[PDB]
Amino acid sequence: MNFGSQTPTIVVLKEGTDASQGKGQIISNINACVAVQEALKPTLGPLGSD
Amino acid sequence: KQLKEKISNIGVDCLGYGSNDMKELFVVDPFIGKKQQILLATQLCRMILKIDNVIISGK
Repeated sequence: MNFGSQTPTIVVLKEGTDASQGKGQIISNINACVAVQEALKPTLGPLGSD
Repeated sequence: KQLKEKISNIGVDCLGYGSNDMKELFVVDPFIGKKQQILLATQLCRMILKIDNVIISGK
């Protein structure tokens, strides 16, 4: 009845598509913005740096 | 010497003459040329000192 020896299961998303649940991703997104924020932290002000 | 006397045309004699007074040595420079040495230097170094983050993308 079957076409061959075995039949591997289908991944729902495409192979290599990154996905994650829970509170870890939104913390990573916030930490990503804070990482960009730290570059512009000492730039703010008249005595800031280029 | 320059603190004592007010005459301000005495400098470093490089050719080895016996007198350092430049009235006799025939040397003259422009004011716009000597001014730009200080202006372009002091205005650049402000930019050099204001750099904190230095990112260099390797070719």
